[PDB]
Amino acid sequence: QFNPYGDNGGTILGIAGEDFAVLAGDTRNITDYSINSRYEPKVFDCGDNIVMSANGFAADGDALVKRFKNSVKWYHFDHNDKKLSINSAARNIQHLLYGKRFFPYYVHTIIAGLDEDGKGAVYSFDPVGSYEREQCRAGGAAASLIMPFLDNQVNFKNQYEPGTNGKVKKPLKYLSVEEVIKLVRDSFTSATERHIQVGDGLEILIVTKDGVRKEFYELKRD
Amino acid sequence: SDPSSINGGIVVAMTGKDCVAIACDLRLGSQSLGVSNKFEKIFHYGHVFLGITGLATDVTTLNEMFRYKTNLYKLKEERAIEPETFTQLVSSSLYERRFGPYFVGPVVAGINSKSGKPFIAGFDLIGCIDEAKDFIVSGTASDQLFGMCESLYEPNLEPEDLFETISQALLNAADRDALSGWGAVVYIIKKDEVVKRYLKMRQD
Amino acid sequence: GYDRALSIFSPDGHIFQVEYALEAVKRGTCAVGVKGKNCVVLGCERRSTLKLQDTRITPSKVSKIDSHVVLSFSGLNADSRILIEKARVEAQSHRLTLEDPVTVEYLTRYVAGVQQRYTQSGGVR
Amino acid sequence: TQQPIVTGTSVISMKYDNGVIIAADNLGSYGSLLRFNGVERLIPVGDNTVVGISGDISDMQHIERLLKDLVTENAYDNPLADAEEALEPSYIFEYLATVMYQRRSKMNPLWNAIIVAGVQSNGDQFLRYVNLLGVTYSSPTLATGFGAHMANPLLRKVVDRESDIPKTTVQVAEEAIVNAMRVLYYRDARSSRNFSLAIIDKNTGLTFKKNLQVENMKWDFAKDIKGYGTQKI
Amino acid sequence: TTLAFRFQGGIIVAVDSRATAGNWVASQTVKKVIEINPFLLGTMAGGAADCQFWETWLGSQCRLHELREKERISVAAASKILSNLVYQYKGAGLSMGTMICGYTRKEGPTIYYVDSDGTRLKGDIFCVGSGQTFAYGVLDSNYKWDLSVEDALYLGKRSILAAAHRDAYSGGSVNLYHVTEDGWIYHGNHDVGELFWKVKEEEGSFNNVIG
Amino acid sequence: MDIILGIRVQDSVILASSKAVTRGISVLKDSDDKTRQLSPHTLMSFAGEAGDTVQFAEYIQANIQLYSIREDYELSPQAVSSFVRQELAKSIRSRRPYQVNVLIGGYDKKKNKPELYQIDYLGTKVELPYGAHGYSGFYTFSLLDHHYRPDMTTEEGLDLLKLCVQELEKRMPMDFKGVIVKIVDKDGIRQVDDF
Amino acid sequence: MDIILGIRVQDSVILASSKAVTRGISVLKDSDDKTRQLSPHTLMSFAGEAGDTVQFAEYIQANIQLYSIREDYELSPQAVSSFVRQELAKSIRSRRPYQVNVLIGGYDKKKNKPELYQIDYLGTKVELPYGAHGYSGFYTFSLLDHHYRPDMTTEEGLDLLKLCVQELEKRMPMDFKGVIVKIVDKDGIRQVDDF
Amino acid sequence: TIVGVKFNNGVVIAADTRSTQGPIVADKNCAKLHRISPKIWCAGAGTAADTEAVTQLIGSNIELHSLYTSREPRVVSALQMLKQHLFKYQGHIGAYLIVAGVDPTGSHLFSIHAHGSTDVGYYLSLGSGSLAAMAVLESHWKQDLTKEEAIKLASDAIQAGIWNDLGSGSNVDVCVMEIGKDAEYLRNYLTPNVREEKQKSYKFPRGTTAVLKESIVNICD
Amino acid sequence: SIMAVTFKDGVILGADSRTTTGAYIANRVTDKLTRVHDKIWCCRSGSAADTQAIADIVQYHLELYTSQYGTPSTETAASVFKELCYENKDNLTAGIIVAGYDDKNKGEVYTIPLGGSVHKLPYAIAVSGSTFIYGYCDKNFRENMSKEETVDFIKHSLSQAIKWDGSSGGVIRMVVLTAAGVERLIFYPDEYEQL
Amino acid sequence: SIMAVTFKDGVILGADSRTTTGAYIANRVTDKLTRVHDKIWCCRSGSAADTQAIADIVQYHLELYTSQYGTPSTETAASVFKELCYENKDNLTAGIIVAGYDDKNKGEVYTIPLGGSVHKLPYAIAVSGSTFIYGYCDKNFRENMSKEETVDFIKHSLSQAIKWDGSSGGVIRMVVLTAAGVERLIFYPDEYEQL
Ligand SMILES: [Cl-]
Ligand SMILES: [Cl-]
Ligand SMILES: [Mg+2]
Repeated sequence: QFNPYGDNGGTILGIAGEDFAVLAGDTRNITDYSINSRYEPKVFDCGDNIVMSANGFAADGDALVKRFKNSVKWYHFDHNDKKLSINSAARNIQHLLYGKRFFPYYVHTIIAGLDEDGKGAVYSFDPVGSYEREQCRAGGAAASLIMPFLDNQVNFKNQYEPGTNGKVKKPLKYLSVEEVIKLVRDSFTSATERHIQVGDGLEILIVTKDGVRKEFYELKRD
Repeated sequence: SDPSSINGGIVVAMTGKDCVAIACDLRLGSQSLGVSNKFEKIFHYGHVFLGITGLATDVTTLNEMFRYKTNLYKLKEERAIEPETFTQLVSSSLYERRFGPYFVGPVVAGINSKSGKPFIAGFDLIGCIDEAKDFIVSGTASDQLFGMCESLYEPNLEPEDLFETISQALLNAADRDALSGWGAVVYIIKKDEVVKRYLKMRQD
Repeated sequence: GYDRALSIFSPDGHIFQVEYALEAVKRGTCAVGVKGKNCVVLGCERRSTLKLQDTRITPSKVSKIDSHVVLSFSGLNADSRILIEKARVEAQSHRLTLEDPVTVEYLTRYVAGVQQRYTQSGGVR
Repeated sequence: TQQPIVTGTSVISMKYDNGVIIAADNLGSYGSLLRFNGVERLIPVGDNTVVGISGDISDMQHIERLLKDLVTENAYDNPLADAEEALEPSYIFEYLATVMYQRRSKMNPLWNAIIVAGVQSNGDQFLRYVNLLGVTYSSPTLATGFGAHMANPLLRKVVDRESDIPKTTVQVAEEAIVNAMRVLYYRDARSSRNFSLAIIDKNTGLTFKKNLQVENMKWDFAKDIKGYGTQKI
Repeated sequence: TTLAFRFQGGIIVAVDSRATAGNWVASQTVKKVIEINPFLLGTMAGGAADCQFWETWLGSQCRLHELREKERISVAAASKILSNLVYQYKGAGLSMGTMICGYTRKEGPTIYYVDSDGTRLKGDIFCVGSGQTFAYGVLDSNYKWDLSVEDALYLGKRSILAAAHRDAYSGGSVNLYHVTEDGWIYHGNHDVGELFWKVKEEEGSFNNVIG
Repeated sequence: MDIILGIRVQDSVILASSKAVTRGISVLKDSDDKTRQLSPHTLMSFAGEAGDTVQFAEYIQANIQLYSIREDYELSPQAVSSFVRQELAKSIRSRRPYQVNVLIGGYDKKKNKPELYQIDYLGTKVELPYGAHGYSGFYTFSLLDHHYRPDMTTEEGLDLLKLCVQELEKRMPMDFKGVIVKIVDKDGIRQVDDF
Repeated sequence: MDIILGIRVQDSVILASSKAVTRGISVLKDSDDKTRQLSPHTLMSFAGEAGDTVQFAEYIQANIQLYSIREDYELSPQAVSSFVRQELAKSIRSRRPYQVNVLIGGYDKKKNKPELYQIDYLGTKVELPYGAHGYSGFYTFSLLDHHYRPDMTTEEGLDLLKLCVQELEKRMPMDFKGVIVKIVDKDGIRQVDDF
Repeated sequence: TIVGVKFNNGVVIAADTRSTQGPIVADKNCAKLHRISPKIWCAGAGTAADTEAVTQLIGSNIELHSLYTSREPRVVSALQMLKQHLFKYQGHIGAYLIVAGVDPTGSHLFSIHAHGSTDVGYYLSLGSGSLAAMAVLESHWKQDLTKEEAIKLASDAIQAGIWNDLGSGSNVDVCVMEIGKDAEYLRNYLTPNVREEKQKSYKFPRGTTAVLKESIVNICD
Repeated sequence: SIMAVTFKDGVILGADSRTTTGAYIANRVTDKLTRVHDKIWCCRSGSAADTQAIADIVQYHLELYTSQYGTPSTETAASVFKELCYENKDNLTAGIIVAGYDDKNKGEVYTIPLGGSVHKLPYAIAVSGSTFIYGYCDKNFRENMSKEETVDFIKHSLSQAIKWDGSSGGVIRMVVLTAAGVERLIFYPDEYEQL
Repeated sequence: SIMAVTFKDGVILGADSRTTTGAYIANRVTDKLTRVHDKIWCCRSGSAADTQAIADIVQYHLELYTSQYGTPSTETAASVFKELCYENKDNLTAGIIVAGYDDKNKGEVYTIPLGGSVHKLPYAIAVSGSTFIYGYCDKNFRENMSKEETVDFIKHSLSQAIKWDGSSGGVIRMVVLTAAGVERLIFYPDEYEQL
């Protein structure tokens, strides 16, 4: 019988700073034990300072990003070129996903940008459109490898203040863009070593009030 | 009905400078229900440490089995078994049950009493040996432990430092697994002293 | 289906079919409503040109919509039955979904909405 | 939902400095590896695009008609149909990509893997893949079925990354493709000796080669192989 | 694990914040209470998307009622909009366990349990989710109608903590709400990590864990 | 939704319905009324699939209440039962059938006679002196066959019901948390406050 | 065979076991003792597949009674529990495994300490201050987590058990027809006559 | 990805060093090259426990046979003993082996499938990377290869597997068995997949982890 | 695709060289013609593992037969093949053609298909998944053909099978069994394709 | 077994006469050569019902085509067959060979196999369960053969298929399509068997 779903592998990572946000993804596209491409981007500038990735089944991912980019276009036409706030974009994507509740888009979605106070925002979705704002989120194949590391190194979980008998927690603070990109690069090199579907290349999209900048870094090709 | 994830739990082992560390969670459950928060998964036969994850009946049975085998070894050989040799005995004993296996993920840690070389090894349920310089991971949060270890770990860590690294590797992995946690134990193993520390962690 | 716009505007800005409908009402037997301090009374005229009538079975001029709301009318008797039926159905539909009987204002607003719909729907007077 | 009956095997392709190469053998295969020969699986669309198709032959012939139908439609009320408003590889691919994905979403797929090889108006090399699931990807080397497993590894030794494309000549690229086709003939039970090769060059245009044969095969060593281990005779 | 109970001081609503995909802990920071309107709360159990989407939709339907009828909707009417909606979808595979909690002058404090099978139940006490049995154990044992507001809030918080501990698919933090005639009041997010040890030390309970 | 009983005596019909609502391993409620008043002299108890029961009961209630207003007349128990049967008989060949079983107890004011109707989810109607749905009848039918008389009083009928409930509380595996009892006579519908 | 509870207090171990035996739709018996005395200071409660439970319990009883005669010595609760675990751990890879769960409550006369062991049908042994088998733990573990103390008296332990049984009688779908309670202390094994 | 290549005066086998459980890399540097006898080596693919166990059992029995006969063991003995064992278990022992060696008869190269079928070849490849490896062998193999040519061709065929197959990766292990010489085993012959320097050091401040209890473990008598 | 043909001077065995897993050609230079005795050979079709295991056992049986009773008949070799194939038919998937040369009996051909039955024929051809063809151009085959004729007949027959069947392919191997001895022939694609 | 062969003067269509349900021959004198136009005929293989339903619709389409646009091409007839076979491939099991004679194009042969694809060939043969053979002795077929040659070529080809295949059998029917007109040939078993 025909199976309408597939797994194109890959893994994505969103981190929110004080006055910035990053959305990272590996550039490897796979089916089973074959490499389809070593450079196939799945992190996209959608306009209005919103970056988006739909990781999982690439066909469903491309379809959703295409539909959302179109949703941004028609929001401008229908509401006098008004800027689509990240919170509004998130709710719109919930409806796009829940629209196919009984034939889901098999993807994990993460959008990054700035909220209306200019502070870094990351939203993560399930396949059928349940969503939540988060400081930190990894998605896709190697999510299970990256996410606990980010709990430790971003949210300082299970870290206490030396000499306080584990009574005083290590204080939460915003990380610089330089410190965040280090954690992203290490997160992906670590995932590349232990996950066969992750490697080839890492593409990071950084969102500030100035706009959307790109950085590329080579990963192991085995 | 997957034996390896009924009871749940995790083991991790790491090498440092003239030392090894092995750590486990304390949870035993029946799927969703937490039953015991005092179920240690790390046993020692002389100076050789064995951690076992998987079906809890097989964890208990294999502990009793390797105690039996190492007791007879010591009586005949007139010396404690070494890690390298014990590794081969675990492998032999598991592959004997090739078509009716013990649903377990054993981990060997210890220092060779002659050479002083730190030694760790992992196995699958049918006794394939994974010998590794850096670290070994086992259990329901193995994916999580692989991520933590591969990013946190660096070579030639001192005992006091290695303790922090393995502790943070286990605690953060367990907190992202539903069937792991409910307390944790870390063994720091030097050539001629062994410290055992119970970690404070979230009880959910 | 029959699509023709029967209710349309005239140059002077009147809708004659709606205004001619008011003439049908003016021809109808007189109906009066008086509300007191703790009651409402509905009085209705019955033309006396009809003798040998069976008052037992003849449709009564005041209709119960629910146990707590009544509807009287002036105009085409046949037309009144269609509004009363729709109102009675909406009364039970409100109880079923809101778990409360209609307010008088709500039941009115519904009946008025039906009457309005028939002033800008194709193929209906 | 359907089952493929008569199918075409691997389509292989790669980019070189001045264009793209694409090749496919001329065989249709039945159920228990039964053979049939005399099937062209390379569809030239205009003089700047070639569409290589693998999978169900019946669905391939349907797609062949859609492309012929597309060229006719583009000409309608178009004075620049043979110039600025001529069909591009990017346009033809996106059409096919759209069809493949909406067919899978209706649970009635076209049981094919497609590679669109061409040169754009600005001279940029175009090479992209789409299949029955509507999954799409681009790479300096693209292959379907067995080709993905055996051809890609050989073609990636010539062009491993984007920076290798300018250093790769049409002579080198064609040799690599022709060699890869022989390896597929050795090792694929659904392959044939006869194949077609197409070159789309920005300078020299589209060159279409039919009735090509695998040559310089190594079989001589077979005479020295006796039994399956212990047999000496 | 979600609960809501009626008492002298109104309604207490307490939920956990954990989401799981199989044995993978997907989130520890989920908001399982939908605010809807200042006198109406919704709890979420089962499918995250099903609950989040349809209870957000319920908030829209409740707003339209108030624009049309120039009155705030009753808890009965709000609960029946949601229960009638899921009943239309019955057999399609919607997974929802839900409690509609609010005060109105005509009803008083009211709790309605609504699930995706189409069950709609009015009651004083409800616990919904994988950890409901653990919550019920603590709640039923110490529940009195004439509980103080401070004691009721603690019992709700304590009952979630109990379930968070024992249930693998409950945990993260406890989100506390108090519903009166004046409206609902948020009583904060309490991380189970810090709460557990505080409760153990102060209450002298949880003797089963290393001490 | 498990136990629904019905006994037709000389001058009344008695309906007894279990109070328990069980979802999974937990008893959610112990005070559930598994009945709707269709008209002042006609009561319907129900049991079956969750949601379907109440949805079906309320739908029937609305349709009978609508008839009552339209005709300013109470439909006879025979007429109500026939209407209810036809609705279930439609349901069984639907895309998704109502999985609901009902007892209809009514006092016919024209005949001055109590009437009890048993209808299953297939639309299988039968008029009985005593009835039950599901596993209830397994114990109660033998007991009623022995003790029942056509000329029994309401008090006699309530004592015979206590004997049925005692037998169920002894031999049934589930705790159904007791029964709500309702009497339907010439004066209408009242609930027995203590049982 | 459903509800078996165990609480280890300061100076004793209390086992509570449901009295109901249910076959099909009928409750056959309401006075069933789901326990065997293994030795004068060691009691084992059991629940699981019909037949297997009693067959396994009596088999263990016979083996411990045999050891007691042979050595003229009472085996420690730890020793008995280890023996029982090994028998179940053999069973699980048999042609037809024993589907039996057990609690072992014993007073160790050498250590002067009460001990409670929980063993499931797989041979998964654990020592606990309080334990349960099947669905009973879903309700009781939260209650015990709250109220239990290590320094509780036997009377305190019986009151904490009443609170567990009341919670089960409220929220459990089946009527388990109450519990038989047995205390294991330094003086041996006695049954609480009224509960 | 495992290969065997015959040359003028011997045979060479090569393998990758990656072990995978589902999509996870279990071991980044496991040894897939096995010594049956001093001059008979085995490359193994499939179930890792099965390839080691079957290689050691036959290796043990070959050693005892060598002592009994007072002769250097032959590859056809290792081949016959392996195929008869694997056939007996009807494929349930998932060992896919490339058996190569030099003995008094000469140099031999064989493949064994899990069901007990054997093949003879001048070049062979097994495992998930066999199609990638075979493409290189079919492209570059010629009659009368020198030792240097054979090692290059073998390691290149493994590299094809490492890069293009997700089931293969890490380093290249080679074993060269030449007639009249000691078999040379080149462990990590190539290491083209070295982890780059990490951006940051995740060494924690001491006392970072909360500790409930400490105790000294007695491991002595 | 395999066949064996009897002619004037003896018998010729012919086979293809292709081994496939699904559509992947595992071995393109396979030797499907196997020696069980000096002048008794077999063509193997079906499972490679099964046919190798059977051929190895038959070779053992004929080596032991030769030691005790001297050179065995082709009939005897066919019987040993049948015995193994018939008795183990449930676990085996092996189609075998046995051809041998005696100085008494000259060339003989026996076929053991999937059943485990034995058939003596002037010639035999099996194609695809061990499918034996009746006749296969019987007007092309005559009794007492010359070697050159018989080679041309097999070369043509197998080339047509390879043309239309993807499981067959590579080189055509032949083995000539006569009084003169054993001759091995090979025909490469470039020769046999242009027919 | 059915085939169509192009020759000097036009095209010949050949088929067997056997129709089978399991092993029972439902019809031993079946006419598998069907007229869709005066000089456009088809060979039917697969389901009898399906091929009849398709052939009847194609005949209707060509009759309507002829009314409006005059005599249709063989290519046009093949296209109409393909359309029905491709669009209804899920519900249909029909393998068809279309042969026709134009005065412009002379003899043409098109094959629509199970896929629903179209192929133009010099000749085509389908045997067994609608299985099309590549080549089938291509050295036996030449372009611009005589009628007598083409009849002998088909007679031999089909007789070999009937020899080896139980689904084929009975008489051999042929239809000759030339400028001269339509000729029907029949060959009985006694003639074609001795080949
Ligand atoms: Cl073979
Ligand atoms: Cl027919
Ligand atoms: Mg790789």
